[PDB]
Amino acid sequence: DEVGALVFDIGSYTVRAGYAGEDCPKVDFPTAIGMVVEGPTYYIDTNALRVPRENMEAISPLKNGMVEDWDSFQAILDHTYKMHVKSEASLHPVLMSEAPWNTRAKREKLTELMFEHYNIPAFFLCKTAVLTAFANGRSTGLILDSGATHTTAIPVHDGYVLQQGIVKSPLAGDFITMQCRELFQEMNIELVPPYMIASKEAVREGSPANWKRKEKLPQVTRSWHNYMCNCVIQDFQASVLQVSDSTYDEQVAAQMPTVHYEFPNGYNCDFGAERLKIPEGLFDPSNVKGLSGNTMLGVSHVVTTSVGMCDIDIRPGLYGSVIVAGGNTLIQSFTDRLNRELSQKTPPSMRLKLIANNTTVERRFSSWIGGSILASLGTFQQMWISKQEYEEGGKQCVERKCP
Amino acid sequence: KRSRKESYSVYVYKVLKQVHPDTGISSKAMGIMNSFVNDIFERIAGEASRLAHYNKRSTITSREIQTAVRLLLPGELAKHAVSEGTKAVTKYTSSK
Amino acid sequence: KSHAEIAEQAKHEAEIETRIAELRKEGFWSLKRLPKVPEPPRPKGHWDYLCEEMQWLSADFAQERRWKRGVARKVVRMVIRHHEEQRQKEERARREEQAKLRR
Amino acid sequence: KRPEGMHREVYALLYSDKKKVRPWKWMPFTNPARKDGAMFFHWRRAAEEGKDYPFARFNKTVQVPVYSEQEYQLYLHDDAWTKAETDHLFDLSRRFDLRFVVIHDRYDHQQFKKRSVEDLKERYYHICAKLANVRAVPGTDLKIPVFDAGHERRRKEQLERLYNRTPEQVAEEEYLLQELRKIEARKKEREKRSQDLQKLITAA
Amino acid sequence: RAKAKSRSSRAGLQFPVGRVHRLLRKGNYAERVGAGAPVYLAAVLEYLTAEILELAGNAARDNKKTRIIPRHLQLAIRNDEELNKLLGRVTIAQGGVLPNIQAVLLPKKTESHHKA
Ligand SMILES: Nc1ncnc2c1ncn2[C@@H]1O[C@H](COP(=O)(O)OP(=O)(O)OP(=O)(O)O)[C@@H](O)[C@H]1O
Repeated sequence: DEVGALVFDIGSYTVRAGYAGEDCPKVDFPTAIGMVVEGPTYYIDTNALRVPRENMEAISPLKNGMVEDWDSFQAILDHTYKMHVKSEASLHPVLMSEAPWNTRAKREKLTELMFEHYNIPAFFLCKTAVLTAFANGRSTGLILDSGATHTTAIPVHDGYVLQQGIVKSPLAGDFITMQCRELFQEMNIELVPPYMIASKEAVREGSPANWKRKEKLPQVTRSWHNYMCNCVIQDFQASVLQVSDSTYDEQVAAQMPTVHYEFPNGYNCDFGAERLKIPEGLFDPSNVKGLSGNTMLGVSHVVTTSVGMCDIDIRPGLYGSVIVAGGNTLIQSFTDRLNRELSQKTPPSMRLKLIANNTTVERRFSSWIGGSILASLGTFQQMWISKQEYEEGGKQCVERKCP
Repeated sequence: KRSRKESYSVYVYKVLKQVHPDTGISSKAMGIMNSFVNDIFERIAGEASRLAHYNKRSTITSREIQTAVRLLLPGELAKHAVSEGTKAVTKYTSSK
Repeated sequence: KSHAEIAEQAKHEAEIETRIAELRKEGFWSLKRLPKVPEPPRPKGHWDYLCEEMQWLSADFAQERRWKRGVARKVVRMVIRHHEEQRQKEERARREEQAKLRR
Repeated sequence: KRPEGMHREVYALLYSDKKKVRPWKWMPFTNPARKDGAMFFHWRRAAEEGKDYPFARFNKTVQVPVYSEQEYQLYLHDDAWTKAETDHLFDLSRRFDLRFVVIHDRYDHQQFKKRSVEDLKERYYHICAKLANVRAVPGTDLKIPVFDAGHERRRKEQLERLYNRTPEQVAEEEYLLQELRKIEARKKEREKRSQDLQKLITAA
Repeated sequence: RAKAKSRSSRAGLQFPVGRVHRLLRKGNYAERVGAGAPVYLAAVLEYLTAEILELAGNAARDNKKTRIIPRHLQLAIRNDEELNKLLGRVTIAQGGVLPNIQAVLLPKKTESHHKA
C-alpha cells in the first residue's frame, strides 16, 4: 500500500511537497518564487528568495490555482525535486493536487509534462476539495477553502466534486493585503520591508521610526518590492487581524482591547477597531471602500449558494459536513463567526456541523495531508496512471483515471 | 446544572457480552445487577474494615479483603473468587 | 365564562382560514412524502470499499498525529526532568554526605 | 523459616491463607486488479516474495450492462435520445460506480441538451428494463422495480418548496405547527361534542 | 508523559478498580486503604457478576428470551445452591418465586360431559 512517492500540493501561496504517509509535508516554500532571466533562474527556497539582492522579479508560476507558466512550473518542479527531495522522479510515483476549476487542456499538458520530461512511474491528479474531504474524515461534505487568491465552497459527494455547486469569491488573502495597504496608507504608516533596513533604534509608541537605510542597496524590481511588502503585510495579518464575533458594530469594535505590533523599521502602534473592520469584508463586502458592488458573495453567502445549487437530497449531508480550510481561516474568531452565520442561515432541519480541525498544520496543509493518506492506501494502487497507460492512451488518460 | 449519577452498567454490560455474546440485558435487570454489585461491595468493605480493626490495623489490605471473601462467600463459591483475586494481583504486580 | 364566547371561538375559525391560506402558500403536510425508493444497492461498491479503508486510515493518522505530539511532550518533559534531577542529585549528594555523617 | 522470596502482597496472599533472519527488502509487484501490468513496489517480507497483491479483491466493479449496436437500434431506440446522447450516460455510470448524483454534473451540456437527474435515471433504468425484457435465459432480473419518475419529480419539488422557508415558513410556521394539533382537537372537541351533547339533551 | 494505563486493564478486570478504590478511600471504611484491596474487591465483584449473568442468560435461553429480566435473575438466584445462600435476605423487584406445574389437574378432575 505504502510506496515511495511524492505528494505535490502546488498552492497559489505555498507549494508543499513530501512523501506519501507523512503527517506533514517535507518542504513548504512560497509559491511566488523570484525569477531572473539570465535560461531563466528560479529560486525555490525561503533563504534563497527573501534575500537583499538578485532583483528576482516575482513571476508567480501559477495564478488562480491554475498553471500559467509551464517553463516556470518545470523550473519549480526541478528545484523541489533536487533541493529538498533529492531523488530521481523515475523512482517515485507522483500524486499532485489541482484546482476544481482546472481546465482539461491544462490537466493533460501537465500530465504529459511529467511523463516525457521526468519519466515518473505513475501519476495521479486529484482535486483539492477531494483531498480535503479525504483528510478531515468525510467522503461527502462541503469544502470551504479560503486561500490567498479566492475563497471557494466546493461540495464533495461520494469523493467526487459537484462542479455545478462550485462557488468562488475574490475576497481572499489578496483582498486582506489590499485592505491592510489601505489602512497603513490612511494612518501615515510607511511600509518599509526588512531588506531596506540597516539598523533601527527603539522609539516610543506612535513616534516616527528611527531606522538607517542600507547604503549598498539591492537592485530590486517593483514586483519584488511589492512581494516583500506583501510578506510584511501577511505577517501583520497573522499578528493583528481578528474576525468580529458578530456583525461588525463600530460601537462594539471600539470596546475591544488593542493589539500591539512593531513594523520591521521599528514603527510600533496599537490597533483598535481598524483591525476588526478589514476582516468584516470577507463576510460582508457591502461595507468596503472601493468595492462598490453587491455581486460579491461573503463566506457564509458563498457556502449557502454552493449548497443551494446542489440536489436537496444531499444538502443535509453537505450541511452536516462543512470542512473549513485555508490560510485566511486561521484569523482569530473566523470559525466562530462562520459557524454563527451558517447556523443563522442554515435551515433547522439541516444539521449544521463544522469539523473541529483548526491547527495551522491541519488547515494550511489539509490538501496535502489528504493526498498523503490517499497515496498510502492499497486501494489507491489500482487507480494510478501508469507510464504504459500514458504511452498507450496518451495525455487524455488523465480524464479517465482521475476525472 | 447536570446532576450526573454513576453506575456499573458499563462494566456489567461488557462482562455480559464477554460471557454471553448473543444475550442482552434489560434496563431494570441492569439496575438489579448494579444493586447486587453495590451490596457485595459494601459487605466486603465492611468485613475487611472490621477484620483490620480487630487486629488494631488502620489499613485495609489485600489480605484483609481475601479473608473477608473467604468468610462471606459460602461453600464452593469463595475459593473461586479468592483464586481470581490472587491471579489478578499476581498479574497486576508483574507489570503486564 | 360561558358568556360572549364568540370573541374566543371566532379566533379558531380565523385560525382555520389562515391554516387553509398557509396550505395554499407552501402546504401544510407535503403530499406523498417519500413513498417509494426502489434503487437497489450495488453488490459492494468499489467506492464503498475505498471509503471504508479511508475511514480506517484517516482515524489511524489522526490518532497517530496526536500520539506523536504526546510522545514529543513526554520526551521533552523527560529531558527537563533529567536536568532537574541532575541538580536534585547534586543536592542529594550533599544530603548523602550529611546522611553518611549521620550513619 | 518463611520461604517467601516473591512479591510482598502476592506472597502474603499465597501463604498467609494456605538471530532473526527475515530481511525486509524493496520488492516490485504487479497488481492483479490492473490490466496494464503496471509494476509497483512495496515493503514486503522475505517469506512472501512473489505472492499476489491482497488488496486486488477490493475491485468489484459495478454491474453496468453492455449491449450491441443492433440491440440498441432495435429495442433502445428513443425519439428524444440518440446514440451519442445515450452511450455517454452509460460511460459515466461505468466510470463513477453508477451513482447519478455525480453523473448529472459530469453530463456534457455542450454537445447534449440539459437533462435533470430524474430523467437521466429514468432513461437508464428504462434501457436496463428493456435489455432485460429482451433477454430470457440470462435471468437479468426481468422484473426490475423501475421507479416512477413523476412521483420522484413531485417529491423533489415539494421538498424543495419545504427547503426555502426563511421569512415566515420556518419561524411563523410554528403557528401552522400548533394549528396541526389545534384543528385535530378543537374541530373534534367542538363538532363531535356538539353532537354528543345534543344527543344527551335529547335523552335528558 | 507515558501513555497512562488504567488499573482495571493491568489486572485484567472489567469492573472499575479505580472507582472501587475511590469509593473506598473516601468511604470511611478505613484510614489508609491498601493498594491491593480494591483490586481484589473488583475481581471478586466481577467474578460474582459473571456467574450470575451466566445463570441469568441460561435461564433466559431456557425461557426463549433475549433480554434478561428480573424473572431470570430471581430464577437464577433461587436455583443455585450457593447464590441463594448468599442472597437469601435479598428481594428483587418484579421478581417471583419458583412456580409449580398445573399438569397435576388433568389426571384427577376435569369438566365432564354434563351439558358440555
Ligand atoms: N498565521 C496566519 N494568520 C492569518 N492569516 C494567514 C496566516 N498565514 C497565512 N495567512 C493568510 O492565508 C493566505 C494563504 O492561503 P493558503 O496558502 O492557505 O491557500 P492555498 O492552500 O494556497 O489555496 P490553493 O490551494 O487554492 O492555492 C495568505 O494570503 C495569508 O494572508
